[PDB]
Amino acid sequence: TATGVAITGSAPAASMDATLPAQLPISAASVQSTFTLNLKEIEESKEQVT
Amino acid sequence: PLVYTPAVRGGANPASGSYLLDPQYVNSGVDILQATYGYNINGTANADQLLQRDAILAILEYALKDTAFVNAIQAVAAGSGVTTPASFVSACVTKLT
Amino acid sequence: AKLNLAVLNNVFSELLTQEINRSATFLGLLSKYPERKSNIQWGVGMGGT
Repeated sequence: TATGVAITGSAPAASMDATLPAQLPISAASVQSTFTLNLKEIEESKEQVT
Repeated sequence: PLVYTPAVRGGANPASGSYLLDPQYVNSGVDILQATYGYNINGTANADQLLQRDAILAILEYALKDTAFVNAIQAVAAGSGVTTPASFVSACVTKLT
Repeated sequence: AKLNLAVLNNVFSELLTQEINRSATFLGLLSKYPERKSNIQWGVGMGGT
């Protein structure tokens, strides 16, 4: 703050800026997927598919 | 019970010590005034002299500009026992008590 | 992590962002001057002839 005081007056009150944090968490969850293919299907679909 | 402030806008309590009265127009017509006012020159004050000064500037900023105070100080000067104007200033004191 | 559970430290990034409008735009074009005197006195002319 910058207030108005007289010339032959005392000093004003104290004043100083302020800074603030953010904290924004990154450990809660996980986007995932599964598909579970067999072991014969990966062999027979190398000839059955054009 | 009075809350007077010096009536010029940005020059209320000067650090130079010379409070300059703004020019004002006194008969409601025709005359300019142009005063100044020097502060503490033979001491400072004894807490009555902050209050008499509080009314000297009141009778000088607001009263001589006014068009009804000057008519009431005119009607004192038309009294039938008011001559040699040190009896003029003592006849309005008996009014003001 | 029970070991590294209370021996953690906060290591704020170098990303301070200013979020205030301290702009003196009209003061920046008024053609400033010094004045070491009590008060400026100039004279305005009306007329009346």
